[PDB]
Amino acid sequence: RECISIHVGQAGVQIGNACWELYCLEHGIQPDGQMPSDKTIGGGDDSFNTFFSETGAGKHVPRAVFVDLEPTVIDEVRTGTYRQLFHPEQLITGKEDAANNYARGHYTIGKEIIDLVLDRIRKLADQCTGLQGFLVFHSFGGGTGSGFTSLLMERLSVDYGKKSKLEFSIYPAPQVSTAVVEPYNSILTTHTTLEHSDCAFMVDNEAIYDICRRNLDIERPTYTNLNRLISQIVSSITASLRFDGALNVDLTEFQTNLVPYPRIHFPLATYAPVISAEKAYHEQLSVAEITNACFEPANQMVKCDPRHGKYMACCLLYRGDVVPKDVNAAIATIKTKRSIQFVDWCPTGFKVGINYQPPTVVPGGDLAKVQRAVCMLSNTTAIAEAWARLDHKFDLMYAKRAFVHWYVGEGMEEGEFSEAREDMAALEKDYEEVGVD
Amino acid sequence: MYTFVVRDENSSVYAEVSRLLLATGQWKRLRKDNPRFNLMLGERNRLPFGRLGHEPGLVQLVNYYRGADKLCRKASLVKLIKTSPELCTWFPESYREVFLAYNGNVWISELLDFHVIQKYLEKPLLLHRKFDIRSWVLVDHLYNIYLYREGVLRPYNSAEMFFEEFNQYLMDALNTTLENSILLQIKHIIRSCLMCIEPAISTKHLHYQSFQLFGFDFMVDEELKVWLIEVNGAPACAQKLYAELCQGIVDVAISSVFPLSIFIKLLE
Amino acid sequence: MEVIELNKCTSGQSFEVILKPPSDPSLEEIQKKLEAAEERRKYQEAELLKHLAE
Amino acid sequence: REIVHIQAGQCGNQIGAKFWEVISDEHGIDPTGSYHGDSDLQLERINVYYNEGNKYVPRAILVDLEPGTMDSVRSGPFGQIFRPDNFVFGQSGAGNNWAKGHYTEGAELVDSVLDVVRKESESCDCLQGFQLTHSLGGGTGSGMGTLLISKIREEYPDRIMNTFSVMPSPKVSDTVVEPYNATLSVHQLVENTDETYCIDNEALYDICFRTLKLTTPTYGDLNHLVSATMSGVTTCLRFPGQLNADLRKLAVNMVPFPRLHFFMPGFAPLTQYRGLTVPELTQQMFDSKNMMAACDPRHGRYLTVAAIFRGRMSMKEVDEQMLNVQNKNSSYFVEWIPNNVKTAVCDIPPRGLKMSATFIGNSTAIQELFKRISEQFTAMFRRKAFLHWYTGEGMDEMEFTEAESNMNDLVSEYQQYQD
Ligand SMILES: COc1cc([C@@H]2c3cc4c(cc3[C@@H](Nc3ccc5[nH]ncc5c3)[C@H]3COC(=O)[C@H]23)OCO4)cc(OC)c1OC
Ligand SMILES: Nc1nc2c(ncn2[C@@H]2O[C@H](COP(=O)(O)OP(=O)(O)OP(=O)(O)O)[C@@H](O)[C@H]2O)c(=O)[nH]1
Ligand SMILES: Nc1ncnc2c1ncn2[C@@H]1O[C@H](COP(=O)(O)OP(=O)(O)CP(=O)(O)O)[C@@H](O)[C@H]1O
Ligand SMILES: Nc1nc2c(ncn2[C@@H]2O[C@H](COP(=O)(O)OP(=O)(O)O)[C@@H](O)[C@H]2O)c(=O)[nH]1
Ligand SMILES: [Ca+2]
Ligand SMILES: [Mg+2]
Ligand SMILES: [Mg+2]
Ligand code: NA
Repeated sequence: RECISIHVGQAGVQIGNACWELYCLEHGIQPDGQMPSDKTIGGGDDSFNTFFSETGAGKHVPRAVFVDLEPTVIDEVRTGTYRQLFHPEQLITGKEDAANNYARGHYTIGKEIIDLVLDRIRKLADQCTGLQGFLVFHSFGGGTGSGFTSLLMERLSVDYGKKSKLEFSIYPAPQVSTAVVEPYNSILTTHTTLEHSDCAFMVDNEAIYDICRRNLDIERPTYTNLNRLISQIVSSITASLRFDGALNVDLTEFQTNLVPYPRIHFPLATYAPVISAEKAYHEQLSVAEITNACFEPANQMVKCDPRHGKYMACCLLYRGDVVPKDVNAAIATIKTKRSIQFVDWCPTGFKVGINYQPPTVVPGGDLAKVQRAVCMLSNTTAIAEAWARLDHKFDLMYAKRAFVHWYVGEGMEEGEFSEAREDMAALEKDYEEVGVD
Repeated sequence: MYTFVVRDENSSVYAEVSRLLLATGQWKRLRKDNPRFNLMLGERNRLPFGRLGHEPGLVQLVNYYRGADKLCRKASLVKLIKTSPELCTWFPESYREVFLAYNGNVWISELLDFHVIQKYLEKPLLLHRKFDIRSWVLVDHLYNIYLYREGVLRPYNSAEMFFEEFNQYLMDALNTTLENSILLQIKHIIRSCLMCIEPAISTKHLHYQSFQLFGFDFMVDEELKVWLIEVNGAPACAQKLYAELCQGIVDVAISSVFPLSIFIKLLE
Repeated sequence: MEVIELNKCTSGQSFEVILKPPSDPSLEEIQKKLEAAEERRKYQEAELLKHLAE
Repeated sequence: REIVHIQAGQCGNQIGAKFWEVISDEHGIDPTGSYHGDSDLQLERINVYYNEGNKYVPRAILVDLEPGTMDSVRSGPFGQIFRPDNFVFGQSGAGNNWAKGHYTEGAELVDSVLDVVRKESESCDCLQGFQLTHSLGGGTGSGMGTLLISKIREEYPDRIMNTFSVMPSPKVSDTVVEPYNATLSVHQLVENTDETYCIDNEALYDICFRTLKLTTPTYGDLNHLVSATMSGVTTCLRFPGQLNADLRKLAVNMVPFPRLHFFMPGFAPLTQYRGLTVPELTQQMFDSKNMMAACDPRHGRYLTVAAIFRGRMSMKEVDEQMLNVQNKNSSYFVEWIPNNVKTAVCDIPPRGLKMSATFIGNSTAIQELFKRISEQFTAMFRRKAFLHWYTGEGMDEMEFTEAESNMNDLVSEYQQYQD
C-alpha cells in the first residue's frame, strides 16, 4: 500500500519540497535517492515504501507529483538538492498561472492541463501495487491551489473512486502575502471539494506566522520558516503512514478515527513543543507538559477557542521519549483542570499513538531538536469560527459584487458565488448543531 | 492614538466610558463595523468573538467575557452552583420533581401552572423595610476581581440606600459594621462565582483580551447573612456612582491594556 | 481512565484511553460544465470582436 | 512574460525614453545594450522589458506622425539601445487633433505599427500584454494612441492593456483644444485599457514649483518625476522578489469594477544624502503633495492600494508604518473591500536614492481629474468653439456629446462607491 501525494500551486509545491526533504532526512535517504539503510535494493515492502519507490539503482523516489500553472516554482525543485530525488514527469509546469482567480485555474486553464496531470498520477498509481489514497496539499487563496485543485479532486474522485484522499489546505492569512480576492477563491474551492475530500487539515498562516515569531523569536517569518514548521506537522501526521504503527496506519484510519460526519471533516491540529534552535539550552518539557500545551490555542494551527466547542474525536500522536503511563497521567491532570467536553453521541477518549523515534529537525533550521513532542488532531466545532471569518469577508465583497467580473469573464457564473456561499452557510449551521447546545 | 467602536448604544455605563475615552484626547470613535478598533463596546447580544483578535498589528479588547453568561443567566447560575464542585451555603436553594420533595415552605401548584423555583426568604432583614444589596465588580484581562466601593441598597408582611448610611444603621441599631455584618460574605460570594468560572472564560492567552463589569444581588436575612440573588452581566450603576465607576472602568481596564482606588482588589 | 487497544511494535506503541463512555458526478457532467464556460466565454469574445468591427 | 512597450507622440516618446534609460541603469544595461551589473537580480527578470551578442534590446516600439520627436530620441544617450526597426513614424503630423490621429492621418501608420507589434509579440514566449505611454491631450498619442489600443485589443484580446496616460492641464497647456482631445481619449481608455496610470501634467508642475521649489519648471522637470514614478510601479515587474507582480494579477487585485481602472501614482522621496526613515517614506508616500495625480485622497476613499519600498530598510518597521496609516486613516479605506492595502519591499533602491516608496491607489477621489476635464469640454463645447477643426476631419458633434457623457458617468461611478 502506497500514498500518492499531489502538490498544486506554489504552496503545495513549496511545502511539499519541505515535507519530502524532512521525509528524506527521517528515512535516512541521501539526496541522490540512495538509502544506505535500505537493504532491499529496488525492492522490499517496508513502511517507508508507501511514500517512496526503490529503483534498480537503489535510489528512492517520492510517490508524488508537483504541478503548478507557472514553472518558476517547480523549476526550483528541478534545480534543487532533491532534484535527483524527484522524477521529471513528477514535475508538471505551465506557461501562465491563474493570476489569483479560482475561475481562471478551474475552467480556463484547468481544462488545458487537467488530463496531463491525471496521466502522471495514473503512471504513479500503476507503479503502486495497492494505492491507499492521495495526499493533496494546496492553498485556498491562490487560483491554481483552489480552482485547479478542486477540478483535480472531482477527477480523482471519478478515476480513482474508492481510493481515499487527505487534504492539507492553507487557510488565507492577511499578515502573510495575500490577494484581495482570496476569500472568494477559498469559498469556491471549499464548496467544490467539500464532497471530494475525506479529511481536510487546515493550516492558518496567521497562526503559523505568530508561532514563528513567538517560539522561534523570528521577527518576520519567511515562507521558509512557515513551511518548515508545517512540514514538522505534516510529518507527525504522515508518520503513521510512513512507519510501522497501529494508529492511522492507512488513510482510512484518519477518517474513521477523526471524522464522524463527512461535512465535518476538518480536524483542528495542535503541536508541541516548538523550541528555538538559537537557544543553546532548552527546558525539556514533559509528556504531561506537551500534552497540556495541545489544549492551548497558541499552539493550534487554526486560531479558535475549543473551550466553546464540543469535541467529536481526539487523537494524540507523541514522537520521542514518551510512555503510555506518562500520557495517561497528563490526560488525567489536564482533564481535571481543562474545559474539555465531547458530544454525547461520542465517547470521551483519546487514541494515543507514540513513535519511539524522536522529532527530526532540518539542519540549520530555526527549530531546536527536542526529545519528545506531541501533535493533537481533534475535531471540535470551534473550527467553524475560521469559516465564519472567511465567510464574512466574502459577503462584504460580494455585496458590491466587487471583483466578480474577473471570474465571470472566465466563463464562471455569478450564481456559483451564491451556491458556494449557501453551502458554507449550511456547513456553519451543522457545526453549531453538533456542538452549540 | 486609540480607536474604539461602540456597538451597544443602550449601554449607559459604557456610553459614559466611551465619552471619557473621547475626552482623553487619545481615543476616537469608529464605524460600528470598522474592523480597525482597539476596543469594542460590543452589543450585549450575539457579540461576535470569532472575528476578534485576528486583525494584523491590532490589539483588541471587548467589554464582555465570553462564556460569562453561565454565571449571569439565572438558570445557568443555579446549574453552575449545583454542577460545580467548588460552587454552597450562601446561595438560596433553587429548582424537577425534586422541587416537590416542598414536602417554612414558601418559594418564589398555581406557580407551577404559571423558570427556577427558589425558596422565598420568609425572614428578611428589615430596616419593616426590605432592601437589595447591589455590588459592582469589574474583572480586567488578568481576571483580577475588583469590587466598586460604592454600593446601592434598593412595608413587609409575612402574608436606594448608600453603604455608609446602611452601615450607620447597622452600628446604631445592630452594633455592627456593614463590612463585618454583610460585606465580608459579599466578597466571599463574588470571588467564589468568578473564580469558579475563571478557567472557562479566561482570556489570558486568547488572541483577544476581555473585561466586564457585573452587578450582584445580595439579600441579607435577620441573622445578617448574605444571599446571592442574581448576577448581572450588563449591570447599570447608581446615577451618583456612574461617574466614579465609569471613570474607574476606563482607568483599570481600558487604560491597562491601552495606556494613555474606587475598587477593592478581591483578586490580583 | 481505561487504557485499551495497546499495540507495541519496534517503531512505537498505541493505545486508547477513555475517561467516560458516550451517552459521484459523472465525467460527462464535469466536462459539460467546463465546456459551458468555454461557450459563454466565446460568446463574450465574439461580442467584443463585433463591437470592434463596428 | 514579456511586456511590449509602445510609446506614441511627443510626450509619450519623451517620457518613454527616460523610462528606458532609468530601468536600463537599474538593470545595468548601457546605451550599447551590453550588461555590466554587479548583481544577477538585474539579469533575472530583464526579459520582462528587454530581449537579448549578449546584449539586451528594449522591447519598445516608437510611434510618431512626425520624425522630429523620434529623431531626438535616436540622438539621445540610449538612442542606440532602441532597435532601429522599432522606430516607426510618418511626416504628416497630427496638428493636435484626435481626429487627425484616430481617423485621418493615423489610419495609415497604424498598420505599420501593428506589424512591429506582431513581430515583438511572436518572439515573446509568453506575452504578458502591452505597455503604452502617451499624452491624452495631444494628437498622435491622444488620438492615434487610442486607435492602436483598439487595433491591439482585436489582435490580442487575451493580453493585459496598460497605459501611462498624461492628463493635460491648463498650467501646462499647448492648445485650447486639449480638453477635447483628452475627453475623447478618456473614453477610449475606459473601454480598451485594463490599467491606466493617470499622470496629471498639472500636479507634476505644482510639485516642482512648490515643493521642489522650481519657479519655471520645464517639461524635463515633470518628465523626471514621471520616469521615477514609472520605475516605481514597474519595479515589481522588473525585479524578482517575493511579489513578482504581473499585469493580470495587478488588475485582479486593484480593479473592483472595470471602468474603474484609473490609478493615482505617488512617489517619495520627491527629489539628497539623508535617507528618509521608514516612517518618513510612509508618510510622504500617502502625502497628497507626493502624488502625481492632482486629486486629494481625503476627498475620496481608497478602493485598493499597493505600495513598494525599494532600498535596504526594516521590513518590520515598514509593515508597522503601513498598519499605522491604515488604522489612523480607516475612513479613507472602503470597508467592503477587506484588506484593500498591500505592501512589498525590493532590495535594489531607485537610482541615486538610498530608499524610496511608490504608491498606486484606486481612490474614488480620482473623479476630480475627470471633472476638471469635463468642465473644460463643457465650457468650449457649449459654444462649439474650435469644433470645426474636428468636423473638418469627418467627426460629428454627437461623438463629442457621447464622450462627454461617458466621462461624466465614470465620474458618477467613482462617487457612488465613495458613498
Ligand atoms: C505594490 O506592489 C505591487 C502589487 C501588485 C499587485 C497587487 C495590488 C494590490 C493588492 C495586492 C497585490 C498583490 N497580489 C497578490 C498576487 C499573488 C499572490 N499570491 N499570494 C498572495 C498574492 C497577492 C500583488 C502581487 O502580484 C501583483 O501583481 C499584485 O492589494 C490591493 O492592490 C502589482 C505591482 O506591480 C505594479 C506591484 O508593484 C508596485
Ligand atoms: N505557508 C505557505 N503559504 C504560501 C506559500 N506560498 C503561497 N502561500 C499562500 O498562498 C496564497 C496564494 O496562493 P499561491 O500558492 O501563491 O497561489 P497558486 O497556487 O500558485 O496559484 P496562482 O494564483 O496562479 O499563482 C497566499 O495566501 C499565501 O499566504 C508557501 O510557500 N508556504
Ligand atoms: N428567594 C427569594 N427570597 C426573597 N426575595 C427574593 C428571592 N428571590 C428574589 N427575591 C427578590 O425579588 C427580586 C427579584 O429577583 P431578581 O434579582 O431576579 O429580579 P430581576 O428579575 O429584575 C433580575 P435583576 O434584579 O438583577 O434586575 C429581587 O430584587 C430580590 O430582592
Ligand atoms: N509630462 C510631460 N507632458 C508633456 C510632454 N510633452 C508634451 N506634454 C503634454 O502633451 C500635451 C500635448 O501633446 P503632444 O506631446 O504634443 O502630443 P502629440 O500630438 O502626439 O505629439 C500637452 O498637454 C503637454 O502638456 C512631456 O515631455 N512631458
Ligand atoms: Ca526498499
Ligand atoms: Mg502561484
Ligand atoms: Mg505637441
Ligand atoms: Na496623407
